[PDB]
Amino acid sequence: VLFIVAGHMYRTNWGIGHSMKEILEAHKGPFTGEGHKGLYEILTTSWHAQLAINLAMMGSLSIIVAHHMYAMPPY
Amino acid sequence: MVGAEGPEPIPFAPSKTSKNFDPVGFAERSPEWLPWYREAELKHGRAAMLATVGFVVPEFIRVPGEQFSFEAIPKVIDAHDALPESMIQIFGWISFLEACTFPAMAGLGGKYDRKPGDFSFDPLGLYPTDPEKQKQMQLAELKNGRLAMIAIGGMVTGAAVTGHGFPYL
Amino acid sequence: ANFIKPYNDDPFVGHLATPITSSAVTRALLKNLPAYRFGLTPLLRGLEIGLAHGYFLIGPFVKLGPLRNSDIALIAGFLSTIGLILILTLGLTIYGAAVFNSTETTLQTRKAWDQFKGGFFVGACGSAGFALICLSS
Amino acid sequence: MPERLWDSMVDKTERSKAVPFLPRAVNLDGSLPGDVGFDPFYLSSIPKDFSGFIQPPQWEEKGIPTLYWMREAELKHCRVAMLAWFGWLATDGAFGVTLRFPGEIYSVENIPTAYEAHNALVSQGSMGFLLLAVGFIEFCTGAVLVEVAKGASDREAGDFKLDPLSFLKGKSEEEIKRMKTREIANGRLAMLAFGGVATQTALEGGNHAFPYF
Amino acid sequence: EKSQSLPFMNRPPLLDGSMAGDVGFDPLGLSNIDDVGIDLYWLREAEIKHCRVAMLAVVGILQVEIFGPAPGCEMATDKCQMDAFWQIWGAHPQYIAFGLIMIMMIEMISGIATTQGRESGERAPGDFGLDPLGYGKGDAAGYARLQAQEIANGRLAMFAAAGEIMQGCTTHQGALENLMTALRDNSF
Amino acid sequence: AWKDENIIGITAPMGFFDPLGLSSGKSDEVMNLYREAELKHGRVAMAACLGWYITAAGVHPAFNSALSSDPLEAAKQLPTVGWLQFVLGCGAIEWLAQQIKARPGYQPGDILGAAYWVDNSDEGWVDYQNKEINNGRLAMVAFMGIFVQDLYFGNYGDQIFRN
Ligand code: CLA
Ligand code: CLA
Ligand code: CLA
Ligand code: CLA
Ligand code: CLA
Ligand SMILES: CC(=O)O[C@H]1CC(C)(C)C(=C=C/C(C)=C/C=C/C(C)=C/C=C/C=C(C)/C=C/C=C(/C)C(=O)C[C@@]23O[C@]2(C)C[C@@H](O)CC3(C)C)[C@](C)(O)C1
Ligand code: KC1
Ligand code: KC1
Ligand SMILES: CC1=C(/C=C/C(C)=C/C=C/C(C)=C/C=C/C=C(C)/C=C/C=C(C)/C=C/C2=C(C)CCCC2(C)C)C(C)(C)CCC1
Repeated sequence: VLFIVAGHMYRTNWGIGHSMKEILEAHKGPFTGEGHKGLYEILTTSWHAQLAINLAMMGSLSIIVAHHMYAMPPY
Repeated sequence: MVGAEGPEPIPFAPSKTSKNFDPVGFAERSPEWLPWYREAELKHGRAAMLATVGFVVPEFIRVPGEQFSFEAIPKVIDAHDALPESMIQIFGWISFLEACTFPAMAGLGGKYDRKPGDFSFDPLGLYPTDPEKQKQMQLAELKNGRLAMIAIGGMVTGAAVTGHGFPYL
Repeated sequence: ANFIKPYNDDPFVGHLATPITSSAVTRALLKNLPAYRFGLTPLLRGLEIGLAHGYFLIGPFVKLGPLRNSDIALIAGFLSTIGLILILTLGLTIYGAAVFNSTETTLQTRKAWDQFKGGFFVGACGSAGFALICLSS
Repeated sequence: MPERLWDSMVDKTERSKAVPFLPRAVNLDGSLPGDVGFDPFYLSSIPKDFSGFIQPPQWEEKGIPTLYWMREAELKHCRVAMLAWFGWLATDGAFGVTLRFPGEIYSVENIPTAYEAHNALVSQGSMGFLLLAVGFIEFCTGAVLVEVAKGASDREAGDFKLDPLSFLKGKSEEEIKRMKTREIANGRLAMLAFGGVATQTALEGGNHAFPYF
Repeated sequence: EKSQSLPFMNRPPLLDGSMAGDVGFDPLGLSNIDDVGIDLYWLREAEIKHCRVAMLAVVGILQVEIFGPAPGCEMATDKCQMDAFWQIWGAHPQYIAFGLIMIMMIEMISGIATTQGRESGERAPGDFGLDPLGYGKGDAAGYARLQAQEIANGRLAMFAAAGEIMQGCTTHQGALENLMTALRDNSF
Repeated sequence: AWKDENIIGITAPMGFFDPLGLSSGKSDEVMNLYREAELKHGRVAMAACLGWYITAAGVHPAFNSALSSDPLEAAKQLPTVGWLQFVLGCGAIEWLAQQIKARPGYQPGDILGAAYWVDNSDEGWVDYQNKEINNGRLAMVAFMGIFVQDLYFGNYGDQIFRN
């Protein structure tokens, strides 16, 4: 339910939903200049920048899996 | 604007006169709060006038309910604490009447032309048509309203110190 | 709006004016430290450095040294502090012997660094001996 | 310090007719049938598009006037409560006959007063079928508010074309407005009337039966 | 222009009275959908298939609850057809699985005919060319009446087949004795 | 007067809020001392609230995890050697803020010295400065009302919602 509800967050053909570009360009403060402007164009034109995030997350996830499977043994 | 005449000398201060009576000087310190002050003086004045009649009339006649009787409550001074279900219905309908004045309180300055204290409430038509005694009709409400503000403090503490009837002892 | 600007309005120096480097807390604390305070004889500069540094340096030596749980624990932490101060004074002596070659009260000269390390050695052995008094009685 | 929203809500030249010390709301014009200028909290002047509750503003750019939404909601509150106050009293025998359905689920030995009829038939299942039947009409009639919010329809508020006996077929506009005012006036009274019956029976003093005091 | 069924609403723009049961009843605007493989062609084919499945399901219930199950299936004996399915599945499950795979080939071919009939224009929605007696050859006014009578009986049977499922899965009796129960319960 | 160049704190619903007229006729020097007092009261009271609310229900560990469930009795069992430390430790900052005060471009609550980077001409920095002083003014009266209900009414927690 939490994943199906979260898969209705982003804007598509029906107007409702968030644009990821307009989320990022809104998040900027007095220390960080333009803020997250331009990060949407990086992550939709660079396969290497997406693989940078996805490998760092799947590797961090596999490490979390290791701690969580010994301590709360699921099988 | 209308309340600053006299002669009406101040007791326990024999030199001061009540003409333009403002020793702290709220009129020069904050003149934009003056229509808020007149609205607050009249609301303090009109509530204290009914409080004076409301403090001496239940001494003699009571409403025919038998939880308001003299055997139930002989003193008027504990009727607030003895009839709680009667107080929420006064507090509830005043709260409705006060909530319909928030857009009038939100425009008390130069927003719209309502004079402070003027609720357009004259069903019996007793406001005179000529303007020069409208001001003394306004002055009569202020002087009777200022007096009942003083009197309801004397009426309550005159009955809290000496439990007695109307005049006091 | 922008709390990071180039330092000294110079976009090409390797420094930024951040609220760590250029805040009023940083500007008022650093200019009153004895390394940078305006009206200070170089003997008085090092004396304030020594009184600050010799006082806390007896701390790790009395509570953690090899003579921790002895009745001579405090005088062992005091002697270890004086030995550390003599090592630091030797480091100040050989620094000034090589850096400065032959106006007074300017700290970065040869004559004033001999005043500065002399005041450091007196102030550090003085405030280590002062903490020796306050930790005993 | 900014320009106050107070100025955009009130007329500032005219007074409210029902509350004379208050300035008139900008949308209350006297054109609607029950209009006596009564809006002391200025709820008709709220700049939100309230048809967002049905179809969100992010779906497409639309906007319904607040007075159109409020009158459509007032008329639905009027017509529901007129039937509901009548339906509470007719199944309690206030008009002589205790009107019940022929089924024994709805008999007076099973459900003694109309006070107990809600919880008895949520458990049985009659109220769940009513919520399907009402919700079907509300999906098929509530979508015209989106059509009005887009500026496509000229429908008045609460103005389905439901005159099966044709009381307003060849009538003029001031007698239609009189007939629309009698709907609003009897509806506003029955909303307070349903408020009386639903609350007086809900006190611990009791009297679930007519006359509910 | 206003809808016939909802005269307070405007007419839905893609409904123009060309299809059989068109009286403009689309308040939610679902005929304007054109995105997730779904348009007016797909919904009309879905309506017509829901019409024909529910029409056969109603007489498929009323055949067994009146005249009994077919020979070879006399093991049913229950008037509740939601329970009589599980007695045929309990004893001869191969014929149900025979039909369910025969439907699976028919329906996958019908799913190709729908999407190829939509991309081209040589197939009306719900049209399979199954007119073996040939009612569609003459009297186009009398053929449009049959197109409307299919939709009118099919929209009615949709409520009936959905009801006989639901009031069979909740009363466990059968459709015709749910009807006799309601007649004696609500008699006045 | 002074309020025209010092627009911090002038927020809706009030305008410039001064019924008693304490700002009327007063110099800019004493008005800057009132802003230094208002910000310092508002910043101690915001930290007092977070000091009250953590030690009331939560994370009062440690001082050996003892000494503290109620914040007013917890100001007693700690030694006064730890009290004048806190007194001298804040007075080191009150000394350092005097050196920040004795500078030409000093604004009457600007210990960080944010006037080096932004002035009061951009609206986002004024709006965030107003958020500090509004929450400071709110935490002033909300510290006094919750000190007084623990001094008199006995309870140190949430007398509005629950517990
Ligand atoms: C509390 C209700 C109240 C209010 C809002 C006002 C407001 C006003 N009065 Mg009125 N007045 C009042 C009660 C009030 N008065 C009473 C009870 C009397 C009879 C004593 C008077 C006698 C009086 C005269 C003779 C005149 C006014 C005038 C005015 C106006 C001048 C502006 C001003 O100074 O503001 C006043 C601000 C306040 C009242 C709020 C401050 C309250 C203080 C801080 C509390 C202390 C009050 C008191 C000393 C309490 C003592 C008890 C204590 C020792 C325990 C203003 C509309 C003048 C006028 O009408 O000019 C057009 C004028 O000439 N007043
Ligand atoms: C680096 C890890 C480490 C640490 C933490 C220790 C710790 C210790 N050693 Mg061990 N030791 C180590 C590695 C370490 N050792 C190594 C690599 C060897 C060689 C093999 C030894 C061989 C050894 C011997 C032979 C002995 C010790 C002893 C000790 C104890 C006392 C030492 C002392 O008095 O120094 C004094 C410390 C200082 C003068 C300064 C400490 C650093 C300060 C606190 C930093 C402060 C920075 C500040 C927080 C930041 C600025 C704040 C603000 C101004 C901005 C102490 C428990 C003695 C002992 O008896 O053990 C119980 C002892 O006899 N050590
Ligand atoms: C606000 C209106 C309203 C509501 C919510 C109720 C609710 C109820 N009635 Mg009551 N009733 C009402 C008015 C209402 N009544 C009126 C005006 C009458 C005529 C006097 C009755 C006569 C009546 C009798 C005789 C009985 C009830 C009973 C009941 C209870 C069960 C009914 C049920 O579930 O069967 C389902 C009902 C239906 C399927 C009827 C059709 C409802 C339609 C679909 C509603 C929408 C149509 C609407 C009228 C017009 C649409 C306008 C739109 C097109 C714009 C339930 C608490 C029974 C009970 O238990 O009493 C204790 C019972 O025996 N009602
Ligand atoms: C929704 C339609 C539907 C469904 C799901 C059922 C299901 C069932 N019927 Mg029922 N029945 C139906 C309609 C239906 N019937 C109709 C229309 C009638 C005539 C009025 C009957 C008369 C009937 C009798 C007399 C009996 C049953 C029985 C049964 C049960 C076992 C039979 C079986 O499994 O055959 C297996 C399936 C097949 C042999 C083939 C199915 C048909 C194939 C898929 C062709 C379909 C073509 C399609 C209709 C049109 C063309 C599609 C495309 C080209 C466009 C089973 C639960 C028996 C039972 O046990 O009752 C309890 C029983 O005795 N049925
Ligand atoms: C296809 C249409 C249809 C029909 C005819 C039925 C019929 C029935 N359903 Mg089913 N049902 C349906 C679809 C249908 N359902 C659907 C789509 C679903 C959801 C999927 C269900 C889910 C369902 C469940 C869960 C149950 C039923 C039940 C029932 C029975 C209840 C009795 C009833 O309320 O009748 C409807 C009542 C009327 C139509 C009232 C008649 C109004 C009259 C004719 C108006 C005339 C008044 C006149 C103008 C006034 C003048 C006369 C006066 C002067 C005397 C009844 C046999 C229940 C059951 O099985 O009982 C044993 C049950 O539990 N249904
Ligand atoms: C230039 C100068 O300065 O000279 C001065 C000289 C001079 C003349 C002295 C002036 C003055 C100062 C004045 C007049 C000050 C007067 C102040 C006044 C008149 C203050 C009472 C208010 C009424 C109340 C509180 C009513 C309560 C009403 C009730 C019912 C209650 O007591 C509450 C209660 O029922 C409950 C709810 C709960 C229970 O527990 C029981 C009780 C009964 C307790 C001037 C004009 O300023 C000028
Ligand atoms: C702005 C923040 C604020 C809130 C949110 C707040 C709320 C409540 N106050 Mg507090 N109050 C102040 C501020 C606030 N009060 C200030 C600055 C003072 C002067 C120091 C003050 C004085 C008193 C006294 C003497 C009593 C008192 C009470 C209540 C109680 C009333 C509920 C009711 O009974 O209607 C609710 C919780 C009485 C009580 O019963 O405390 C448990 C009580 O005796 N207050
Ligand atoms: C309006 C802002 C706000 C403040 C400033 C505030 C502060 C405190 N709350 Mg309160 N509170 C709410 C709002 C606020 N709380 C809300 C919206 C709810 C849900 C309706 C709520 C419920 C509870 C419960 C059950 C408890 C509770 C407590 C405290 C206590 C310690 C901090 C903490 O741990 O929350 C501090 C004084 C505990 C307590 O009183 O311990 C003695 C406690 O048990 N709160
Ligand atoms: C503030 C602060 C801080 C800091 C802290 C610290 C770091 C401290 C240090 C301090 C110290 C570090 C101190 C010192 C002291 C010292 C002293 C006090 C000394 C004195 C000495 C003396 C007095 C001596 C004398 C003598 C001599 C010289 C010789 C002869 C003998 C005698 C002994 C007499 C921080 C960061 C946390 C932040 C917050 C605030």
